[PDB]
Amino acid sequence: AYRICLIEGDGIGHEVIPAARRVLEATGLPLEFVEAEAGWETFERRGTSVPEETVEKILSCHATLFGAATSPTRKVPGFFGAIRYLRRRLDLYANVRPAKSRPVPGSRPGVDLVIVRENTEGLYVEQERRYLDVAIADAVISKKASERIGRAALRIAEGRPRKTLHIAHKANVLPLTQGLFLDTVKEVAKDFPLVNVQDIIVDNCAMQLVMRPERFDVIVTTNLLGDILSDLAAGLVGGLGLAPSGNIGDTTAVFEPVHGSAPDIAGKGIANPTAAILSAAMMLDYLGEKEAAKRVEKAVDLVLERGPRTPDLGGDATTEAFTEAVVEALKSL
Amino acid sequence: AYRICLIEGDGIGHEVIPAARRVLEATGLPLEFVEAEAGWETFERRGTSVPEETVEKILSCHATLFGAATSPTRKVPGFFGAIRYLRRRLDLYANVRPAKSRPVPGSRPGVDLVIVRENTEGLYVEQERRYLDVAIADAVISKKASERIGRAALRIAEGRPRKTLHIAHKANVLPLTQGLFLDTVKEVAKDFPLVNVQDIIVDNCAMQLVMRPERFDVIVTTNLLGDILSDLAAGLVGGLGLAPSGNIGDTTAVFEPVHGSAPDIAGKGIANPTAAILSAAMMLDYLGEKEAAKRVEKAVDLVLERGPRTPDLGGDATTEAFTEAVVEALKSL
Amino acid sequence: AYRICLIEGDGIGHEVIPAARRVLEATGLPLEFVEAEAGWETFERRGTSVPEETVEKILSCHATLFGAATSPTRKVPGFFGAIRYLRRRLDLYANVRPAKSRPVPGSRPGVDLVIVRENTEGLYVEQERRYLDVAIADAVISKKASERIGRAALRIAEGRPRKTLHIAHKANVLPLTQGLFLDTVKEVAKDFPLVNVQDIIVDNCAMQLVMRPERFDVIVTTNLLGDILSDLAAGLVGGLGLAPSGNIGDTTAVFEPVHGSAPDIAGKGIANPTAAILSAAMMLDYLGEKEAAKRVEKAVDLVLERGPRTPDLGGDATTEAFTEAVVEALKSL
Amino acid sequence: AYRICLIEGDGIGHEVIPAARRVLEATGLPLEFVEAEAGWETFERRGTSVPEETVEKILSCHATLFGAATSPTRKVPGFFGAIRYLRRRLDLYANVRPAKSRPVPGSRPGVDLVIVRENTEGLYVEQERRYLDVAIADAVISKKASERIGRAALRIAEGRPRKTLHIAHKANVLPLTQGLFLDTVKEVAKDFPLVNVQDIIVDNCAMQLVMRPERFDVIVTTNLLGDILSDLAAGLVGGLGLAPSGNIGDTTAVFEPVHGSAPDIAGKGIANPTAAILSAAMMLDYLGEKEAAKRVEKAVDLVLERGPRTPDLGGDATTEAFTEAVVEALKSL
Ligand SMILES: NC(=O)C1=CN([C@@H]2O[C@H](COP(=O)(O)OP(=O)(O)OC[C@H]3O[C@@H](n4cnc5c(N)ncnc54)[C@H](O)[C@@H]3O)[C@@H](O)[C@H]2O)C=CC1
Ligand SMILES: NC(=O)C1=CN([C@@H]2O[C@H](COP(=O)(O)OP(=O)(O)OC[C@H]3O[C@@H](n4cnc5c(N)ncnc54)[C@H](O)[C@@H]3O)[C@@H](O)[C@H]2O)C=CC1
Ligand SMILES: NC(=O)C1=CN([C@@H]2O[C@H](COP(=O)(O)OP(=O)(O)OC[C@H]3O[C@@H](n4cnc5c(N)ncnc54)[C@H](O)[C@@H]3O)[C@@H](O)[C@H]2O)C=CC1
Ligand SMILES: NC(=O)C1=CN([C@@H]2O[C@H](COP(=O)(O)OP(=O)(O)OC[C@H]3O[C@@H](n4cnc5c(N)ncnc54)[C@H](O)[C@@H]3O)[C@@H](O)[C@H]2O)C=CC1
Ligand SMILES: O=C(O)CC[C@H](C(=O)O)[C@@H](O)C(=O)O
Ligand SMILES: O=C(O)CC[C@H](C(=O)O)[C@@H](O)C(=O)O
Ligand SMILES: O=C(O)CC[C@H](C(=O)O)[C@@H](O)C(=O)O
Ligand SMILES: O=C(O)CC[C@H](C(=O)O)[C@@H](O)C(=O)O
Ligand SMILES: [Mg+2]
Ligand SMILES: [Mg+2]
Ligand SMILES: [Mg+2]
Ligand SMILES: [Mg+2]
Repeated sequence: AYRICLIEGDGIGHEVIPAARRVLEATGLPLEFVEAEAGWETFERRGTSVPEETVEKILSCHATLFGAATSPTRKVPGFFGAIRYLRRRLDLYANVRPAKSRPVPGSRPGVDLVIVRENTEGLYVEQERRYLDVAIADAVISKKASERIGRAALRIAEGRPRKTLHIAHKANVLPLTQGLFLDTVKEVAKDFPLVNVQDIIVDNCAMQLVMRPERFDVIVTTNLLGDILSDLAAGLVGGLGLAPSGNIGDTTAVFEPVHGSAPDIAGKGIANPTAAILSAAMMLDYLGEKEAAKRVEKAVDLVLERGPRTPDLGGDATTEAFTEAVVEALKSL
Repeated sequence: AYRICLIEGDGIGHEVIPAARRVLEATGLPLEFVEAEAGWETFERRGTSVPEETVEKILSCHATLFGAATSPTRKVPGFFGAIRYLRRRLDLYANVRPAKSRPVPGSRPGVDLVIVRENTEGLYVEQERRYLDVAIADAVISKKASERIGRAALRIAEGRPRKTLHIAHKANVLPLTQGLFLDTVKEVAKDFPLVNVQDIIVDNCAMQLVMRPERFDVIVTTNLLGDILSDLAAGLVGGLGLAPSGNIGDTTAVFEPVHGSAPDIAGKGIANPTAAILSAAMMLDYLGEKEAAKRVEKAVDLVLERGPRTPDLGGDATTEAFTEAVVEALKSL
Repeated sequence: AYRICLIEGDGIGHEVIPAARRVLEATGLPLEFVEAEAGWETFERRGTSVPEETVEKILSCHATLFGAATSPTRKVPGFFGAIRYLRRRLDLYANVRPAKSRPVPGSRPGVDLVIVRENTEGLYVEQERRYLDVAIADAVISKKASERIGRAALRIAEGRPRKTLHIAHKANVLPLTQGLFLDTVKEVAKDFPLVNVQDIIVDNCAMQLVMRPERFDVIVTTNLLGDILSDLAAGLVGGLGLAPSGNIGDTTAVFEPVHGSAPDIAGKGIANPTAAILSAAMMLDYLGEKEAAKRVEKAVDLVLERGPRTPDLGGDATTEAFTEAVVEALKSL
Repeated sequence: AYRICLIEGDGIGHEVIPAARRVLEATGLPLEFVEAEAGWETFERRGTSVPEETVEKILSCHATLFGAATSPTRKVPGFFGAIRYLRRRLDLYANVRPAKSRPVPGSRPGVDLVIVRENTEGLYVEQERRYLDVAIADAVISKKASERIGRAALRIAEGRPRKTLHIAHKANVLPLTQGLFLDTVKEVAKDFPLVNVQDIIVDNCAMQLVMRPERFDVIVTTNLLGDILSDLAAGLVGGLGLAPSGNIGDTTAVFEPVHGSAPDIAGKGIANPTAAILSAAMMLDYLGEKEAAKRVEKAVDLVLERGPRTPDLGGDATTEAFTEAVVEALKSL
């Protein structure tokens, strides 16, 4: 009996997480769902964006599936970003973000890469100050975190057909912070002689992803850089409607779509639940249910190929209609 | 005569700047070219990447055309990155990077945008420190610098028919630094009632550029963010072989390709000089020779459409063969 | 009636503030006393060391007299230093700390000086971070805060007999922070030709205060530096049982002893209320009741000279006895 | 023989170092002296305050005896403070600074204490930035540097009869940096069960040193704090004419007076050489010549007690005259 923590969050979180649940239910696997709260709406009702109860429930489960949470673009007393809080507190240091071609009109063919983003430090240390009309933020790179994110990315590349790892960085401008990251990952690469390791300055990396994403296997990079490159890559293979992720540490994992709360479409009945469902597939993989994971992915691909499709894929289908198509496709496998 | 400082830098700078010089010569304008040096090779021979003499030559000229300079990915005592030193020393606070559909196979149609990149602070303040195994860099945002770059971007938007500015930022995670930037630009936008000002989180902006770049007019953002978005954008419209830029302060400007020294192709006689040539067109415009600037851009589009083409555009033309085609087309206008 | 906010705080604040109230009551002046709460005991009772109510009460009065408050030597959730919060929030930028010989055995004669301590920034911005086993704190000096503290100290020096100002600093090891302080105070000094302005390195300053404190008139210095030198100075003239201060901003002021909550003697009935009483005298001066202030100070001197004395001055009097003697001396003037 | 490196520095270093040499010569020990230069004049001649040649000489001798060097109160391109450079580069992490009563007019009796100051980090890390009119310095405290200085002070306390260590700190205002210091020294104290370990807030500590310095045995503290407290303590026992020090690392040591170059009396041949001579005595102790140290100390005390005396001690003797008397007293012992 797998205990799964389900956390909806804000906006389209309320729409795509129940969809993912319905698909998980249709695997037949023994699953016990445990509901918990985080995000802006939780801050409004409980006074904190992440109640202690929610941490307890996550830790009491085998894995968690998170939708999304909205963040203000300014200081709000008592408010801190929910998922970012969870990432640092549970030490979910590896953010694993695959980008794969799928059979939809908006997708470049031939793409199969994974972005591995350091998920605890960098600018995301969030240590900012304002003095008169000058604001300063720490960007922090530690050897320790670089070793762990590097090792994580190397394992992933070693486990993949092409065994190629690109280190994306700005060491040329930031040789102490970005340089420590670069050199540390190259150092741990010595324990992975099967992996071919390359480095790429991050702006070039972004131009290469646009022009020839097929060249990449695994990309490892730092926190903010990974945030950016992973939305870019999603754009290459059909958009945020489809892009999954895992926030993975040593003892737990929180699986979530790369996308946010999407307030421009929350309440319209049309959000694409594919990203949340494929995040659930990654979750099944992490739990040791590789077969069920593949079946979920297969089901999604069948529907993506032959319809119905949500508006972000050029269709006119509701979230409900798309989810049901995926459930029936899965039942037939 | 207009005095134009020429600086080749490293790698393909030695190839594309002479090419650009030859195209300027064919405009028929009176130009006195003042050669100066900078970069990695300059540091090896002189002990500094930017001699004082070079600075004096730049200030003695109406404008400067700069190739590109190599930087290492590690601290090298006495070495500072050349273009970055110039940017800060000469206070070239606005980095203007147009991205525009061109008639070549690698190019999306319908793209016409300008990225206005704050060119002075953010992470490029270069105040890094290392303490045992933790490294820390300052990311600095000031009201003053944000006012100036916001005004520059608003002026450019006001001058363009679609009257739209997007502010790309990450203020949801960095509300003091990125938030100050966001708010200050919004404030100064009050003097520009004709401009439609929108804000967008930088990861989402990167996805939007990949999926629907036609929706953008002008984009303003901070230093590292604009570095990344502008190589992204170069990929949309044929690549770094074509992308021009201007580093523009209140009293001077240094025009240069977005691209670097490209050591993988340096010396092979095949680099695309279009980026340098179009940067010279931006320079001609800055100086008040708008007609000549249009004639240069037209010559370039003629050659891009009908060939010959360099290998980055799928042809087999040399840098000089391409340049000769542009000079010939220029003279026929 | 003058409204006077009374805040006891922790430890011996409970003992010396009621004593100072009694001496104020014996001046004959029209005084309405308004009680408010701050400190550690307030944090335990109310969940914050400075309730908003306390801030309002302070602002609704002509002046405030504060005892002292205990601070932990570690992070305690929800707790912040009370007096430091009030200094920053109410912008009480000048901490005026006089050191004057008194007729008691513990005291050097011929001493009459004022330490003017910047009360807002330096190390006291309290912006600390911990990354693995490395901890960093900001030490901030701004031109503006240095201008205000410089002017405050030059005005005070201008109005005293010797018209001499010493700027105590460590510009020698910290040229950007301490140097800015040093240079800025020297620059505002140009508007005060009446004052002889000298500078002195702070360690040397500490040695000179030990060996010839009689040489000093006014000393101006930064937050932490002035904290240290002011305790040193108190020790020269009878100790902390005698040393008064004012936290003075542009629109209000909080008077308080230099001393803290003295937990080693809280509840022993023997704490010297002279410091609190002299602070009340300073308060009277700020309010424009100079003759009342001189009477209070005279009554204090009479009792110090004749006895009875508290144990910190070698005597055996209770706080109560000492207080009654000052009340009696005051009424006989 | 012992190889002893001698560096004069600037100002009165040119007077007190030759004096100390003279007294060393008169001990009758095999000593080769090796001259070397550093400081501000040295910066003016050779372009650096510390030539590599000087570091090399230091590292080639058994110990170094340093004079004092001048430093400005503003940035000077190319200049770094000499002793501070040597402290960091040679990792001379413990600055041992004894304060003992001597038989002279300006001396409190019954003082015998040692200040052990962390000599490597804190505010001396030399990482300042200036952004518009705001300057910021790093104040850094590491667990490692704290363990190290802690253990040095604990060993010294264990070796003394009163077995008491005070930790002077400001962890009430800076709980992360100063707190880390406090807590770490307490941790390492568990290996020294014989030592009584107390903590004291540095301002209170300064007042206690003024009023009852006889209560202190060993005092450990951070870099800037120790600087101030050690000049304070020199005042107690006759002044900077007498106060000696050692900068002790694991593999080398630089002994030097607490005092600076003393530009107010440099050139007049009146500087008190006792501090330098007592620093040479500390150096003899360090080299294993414990008995010669005790003789040098006894010689100094005889001359301080019986005369002649320099002006700082209320006499009229020259540096040479005083020196010759010390040599004559040493020779008769
Ligand atoms: N893990 C989390 O808690 C995350 C939270 N956010 C937050 O979400 C809020 C809004 O962020 P945005 O910049 O507007 O980015 P977003 O990722 O929420 O949406 C960006 C664009 O993509 C479209 N989109 C996203 N998911 C879609 C879907 N499933 N189906 C169809 N269209 C989809 C949206 O309609 C929107 O136009 C912000 O507060 C942001 O911080 C963003 C990402 C992750
Ligand atoms: N303004 C400057 O001084 C700049 C300097 N750099 C420096 O340049 C060096 C190389 O950096 P990279 O990451 O390799 O970026 P890059 O811009 O030099 O090249 C990246 C890729 O684009 C290709 N490319 C660039 N320009 C081309 C052209 N004109 N024609 C055909 N192909 C072209 C190159 O062959 C390479 O594969 C580094 O040391 C970097 O720090 C990078 C950008 C600007
Ligand atoms: N304005 C404020 O809120 C202040 C608060 N504090 C806090 O006070 C607490 C205790 O600090 P300490 O380092 O022990 O310094 P302290 O100033 O409270 O006491 C230092 C020594 O001076 C003696 N002393 C102080 N005032 C005296 C008096 N009025 N009559 C007789 N003896 C007196 C004390 O008995 C003690 O031995 C700390 O948490 C500190 O943060 C300290 C100073 C000011
Ligand atoms: N180890 C080193 O290299 C040190 C260098 N300095 C530098 O030394 C320079 C002087 O700075 P100050 O603040 O004046 O400190 P200082 O230590 O040179 O002198 C302070 C006062 O003590 C007197 N004094 C010091 N040593 C004496 C002696 N041996 N005999 C008689 N009187 C003595 C001086 O005349 C002066 O009035 C500055 O440039 C400072 O940066 C200061 C201390 C140590
Ligand atoms: O809103 C937030 O606090 C986090 C947004 C979050 C991020 O990593 O920056 C989101 O953009 C993501 O990519 O997971
Ligand atoms: O190599 C360097 O020092 C500067 C790189 C430079 C940058 O702005 O980051 C380059 O990527 C550019 O776009 O100008
Ligand atoms: O306990 C605190 O938060 C501050 C104590 C306070 C200080 O200014 O450091 C105290 O020593 C003082 O001198 O007012
Ligand atoms: O002026 C300098 O560069 C060093 C001063 C030096 C210090 O340690 O702060 C001096 O005051 C000392 O006590 O060693
Ligand atoms: Mg993102
Ligand atoms: Mg770039
Ligand atoms: Mg104090
Ligand atoms: Mg000193």
